[PDB]
Amino acid sequence: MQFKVYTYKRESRYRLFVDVQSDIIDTPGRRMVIPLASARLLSDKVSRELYPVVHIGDESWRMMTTDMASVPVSVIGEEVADLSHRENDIKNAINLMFWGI
Amino acid sequence: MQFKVYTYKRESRYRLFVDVQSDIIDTPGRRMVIPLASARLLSDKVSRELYPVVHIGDESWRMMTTDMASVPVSVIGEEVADLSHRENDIKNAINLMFWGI
Ligand SMILES: [Cl-]
Ligand SMILES: [Cl-]
Repeated sequence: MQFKVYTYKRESRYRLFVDVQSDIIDTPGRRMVIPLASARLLSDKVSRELYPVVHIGDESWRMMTTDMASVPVSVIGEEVADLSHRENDIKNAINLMFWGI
Repeated sequence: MQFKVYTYKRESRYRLFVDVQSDIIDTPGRRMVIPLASARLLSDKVSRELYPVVHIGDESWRMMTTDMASVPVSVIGEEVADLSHRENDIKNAINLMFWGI
């Protein structure tokens, strides 16, 4: 579901991802998602407009916008959070990646 | 480069992809792309709004919008076409996938 955050059932580069696909767009067995990376070890000079910082499980995470990809429903694990309150920033980041200024 | 079509240097599910990332968005060593599938064998009931049909090399191809993913510059092969003339349809398909109606 759009803006919901899930874990991967299979080993991957990242441990969490946010579903960003519209709920009215039907793609049987798959969903478009954006992985979340731990913000701790990462650099602060990285654009927050393109890579928003979110807070889940008492920690900060970076939305890896440019790592967007589709995942089969078979790898979608537990739902751990809901990022619908950051819709504005998520929307801005995605549009920026494709259409720029 | 945005809207340019390239071949994959490495074996993949598809043989062509269109770069859809903004030219002003810098992501060292990577680009966001959408694969193109041969339209011949495929079904005609599939939405053209979400999966535009393009013409390259005297054949028809379907833009696999929901198969969007980033690819490292190391796998980008020969540039074979330019789809900038279909910018409107490509833009509409991408926006539809994320924001729906
Ligand atoms: Cl947050
Ligand atoms: Cl065309």
